[PDB]
Amino acid sequence: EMEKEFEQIDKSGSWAAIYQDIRHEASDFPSRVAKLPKNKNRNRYRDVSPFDHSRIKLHQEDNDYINASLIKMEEAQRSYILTQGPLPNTVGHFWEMVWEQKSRGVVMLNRVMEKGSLKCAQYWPQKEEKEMIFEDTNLKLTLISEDIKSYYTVRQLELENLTTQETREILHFHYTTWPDFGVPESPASFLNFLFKVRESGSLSPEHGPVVVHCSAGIGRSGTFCLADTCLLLMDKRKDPSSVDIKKVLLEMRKFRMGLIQTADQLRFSYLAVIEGAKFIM
Ligand SMILES: COc1ccc(CN)cc1OC
Repeated sequence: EMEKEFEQIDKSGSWAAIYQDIRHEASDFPSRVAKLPKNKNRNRYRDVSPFDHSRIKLHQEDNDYINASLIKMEEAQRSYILTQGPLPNTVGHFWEMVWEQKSRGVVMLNRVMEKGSLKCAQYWPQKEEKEMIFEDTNLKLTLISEDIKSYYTVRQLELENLTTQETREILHFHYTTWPDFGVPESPASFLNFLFKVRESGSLSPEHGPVVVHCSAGIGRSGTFCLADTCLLLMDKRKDPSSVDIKKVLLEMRKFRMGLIQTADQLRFSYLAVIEGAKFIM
């Protein structure tokens, strides 16, 4: 059981070394569409690109590019869209993707400002009475209700397709307490947040894939969908020990580069999964 492997890596302090093996073993696939010069202003970081094979395509015929990847975990029957925090000029694209993919939830793992810089556009309304219209994509977005708690906020949004007058209810799950530097001391609140998302049905196969992001959509977003997938495989399987967090992470990396940015995030994922199991007993 990984619990023993955890103590071993921890007692030897081999985390940086484990992490480097994963870096070296990780897939590399073309990302030609991301690097086209017409798409330069659709990427927040020049070194974080979706692979062409797993990129989400917008159904607008002009330019179908968005920095988003579909991560399909076949065994766990789970899918996720990892994307970057939208830019001022991609908020309309972001909501179009949510519409086109029939997503039920958006999980946000960053504050709009961290380290005194902007990590993300304000892409949802702040007040009931002040809805947002995206002109470029013919979508209207309305805050319905907002439920602020210590570690996270849940918002009920209405997304209206102005073209067809269809409306959908979107859930916004905003983990608001990820520290500016490093990782939470305890995974307790992250695990509570994860289950809250599960309970909503946002991760369920009767809906399009959940959209998950931080600023880049590889670090904290990686930790979210690594933990969800590992915990799900632990119920699914005859034998728990089978599930190897390093194998699951490398399988996820075939879909999006860089998932889990630091050895700290690797250690924290182990801790979340180990603790997360401990709540099954
Ligand atoms: C019958 O449905 C499922 C069975 C197993 C898993 C996960 N291994 C997910 C499912 O989705 C509902």
